Amino acid sequence: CPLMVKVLDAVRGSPAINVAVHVFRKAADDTWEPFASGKTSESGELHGLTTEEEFVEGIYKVEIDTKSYWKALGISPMHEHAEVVFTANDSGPRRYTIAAMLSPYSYSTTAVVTN
Amino acid sequence: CPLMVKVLDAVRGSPAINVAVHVFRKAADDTWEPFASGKTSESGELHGLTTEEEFVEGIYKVEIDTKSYWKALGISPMHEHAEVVFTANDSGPRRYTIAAMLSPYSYSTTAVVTNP
Amino acid sequence: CPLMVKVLDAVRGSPAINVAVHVFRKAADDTWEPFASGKTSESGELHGLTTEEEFVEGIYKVEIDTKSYWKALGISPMHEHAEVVFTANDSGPRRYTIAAMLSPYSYSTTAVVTN
Amino acid sequence: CPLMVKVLDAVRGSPAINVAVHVFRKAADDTWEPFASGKTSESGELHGLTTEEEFVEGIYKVEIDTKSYWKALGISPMHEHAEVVFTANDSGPRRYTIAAMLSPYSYSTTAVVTN
Ligand SMILES: [Zn+2]
Ligand SMILES: [Zn+2]
Ligand SMILES: [Zn+2]
Ligand SMILES: [Zn+2]
Ligand SMILES: [Zn+2]
Ligand SMILES: [Zn+2]
Ligand SMILES: [Zn+2]
Ligand SMILES: [Zn+2]
Ligand SMILES: [Zn+2]
Ligand SMILES: [Zn+2]
Ligand SMILES: [Zn+2]
Repeated sequence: CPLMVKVLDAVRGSPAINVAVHVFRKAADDTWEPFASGKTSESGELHGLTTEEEFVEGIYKVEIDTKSYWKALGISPMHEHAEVVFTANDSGPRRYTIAAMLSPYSYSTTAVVTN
Repeated sequence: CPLMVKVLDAVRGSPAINVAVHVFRKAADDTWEPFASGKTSESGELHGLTTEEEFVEGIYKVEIDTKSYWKALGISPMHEHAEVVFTANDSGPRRYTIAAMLSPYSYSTTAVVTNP
Repeated sequence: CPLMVKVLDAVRGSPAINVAVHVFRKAADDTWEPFASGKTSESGELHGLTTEEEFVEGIYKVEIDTKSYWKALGISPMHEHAEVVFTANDSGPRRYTIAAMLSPYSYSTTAVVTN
Repeated sequence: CPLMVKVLDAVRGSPAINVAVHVFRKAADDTWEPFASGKTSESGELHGLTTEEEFVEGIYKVEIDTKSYWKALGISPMHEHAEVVFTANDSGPRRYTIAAMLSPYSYSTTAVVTN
């Protein structure tokens, strides 16, 4: 995958499973154009979002749906998504794994960018 | 302070000093409208951004400039900003502190929301 | 303060208040000698742990008590403490803030080391 | 795998490759006894550390060597290790993945525990 997204639930110590993810690419105007979407697997991963040729250079936003992920815990999170923006392929071709460790009011997110 | 932003450099273990912070609010033509801005202090803190009156319920984005903050390190970051989005005042008025611990390819943020 | 510890609850979005903190300094024998302790304030902070005189060069462990912090959420955490180890004043005189953002199965810590 | 460790370099945005990891278990005399060790792969991962039968309930410390990992960056880190302590299995046999996103003066760890 040129791009994969990993989501972990830092409250329960588990992959975040069957969580909706939206990817956008910043358009000519300021706007976020829909790029790819899906839901995480049993390992918290979302594979197969894009291909090398559709994954052109640009600014990408990854939005992970969180609003009600937390509901069973009794907590409303800081925002209905966890989002991370990254600038891609601006020096040539690269695989990106976006790793998110999520809590209702905190998250850590790392971009692992390889050959 | 209804809204405070605190920025830490996780690479050198210090406050991120004199860093530009721009706050936006989602405008409902769905664009981000400029809301407040400032530069972090010697303690990495940014106070005085808004007033309990301007600071209504809504969706806010805190954009921390990092385009060149890493330059002396010789690393170009994952993105030219660090952004944190939060929904405010979904249930009455609150003080928000957005704490961002930053690295070039990572970051950890917690929103601390107090009722005072 | 030569040493202060600040604890945030990443689940609830609030300072972690009245939480026990233990500080140790590594002895001659590999043993952790107790150094200072307390409970966090209403701001999640623990001030007044040490004096610049008592804060001699060495390896320090900060242990934040988390075992039952989470009890009301119905979650038992990964460990009964959140712990961070740092090597101190290896160059002169310096003030440390140890900042911990805590969830049951994740934490982020950073050492802010000044002047 | 009962215990897997995955290390990411949060400064460069890559897997931390060929990094030494030592695992310890809290022993009878309150010391840390050596329990397993290895080096991270090209994916930042360390598999094969232990066996279901070796990995009994207890308190485990994962120590990641970071003494010179940062040297080329010109920064000496907060400590010569990144250590994560967890209380294993405390409810029956589980698989553990300890994910550590590392910077010189910070870190985020997450324990993923799966049944
Ligand atoms: Zn894949
Ligand atoms: Zn969605
Ligand atoms: Zn959003
Ligand atoms: Zn800006
Ligand atoms: Zn203020
Ligand atoms: Zn941006
Ligand atoms: Zn303790
Ligand atoms: Zn103090
Ligand atoms: Zn070691
Ligand atoms: Zn394995
Ligand atoms: Zn150590």
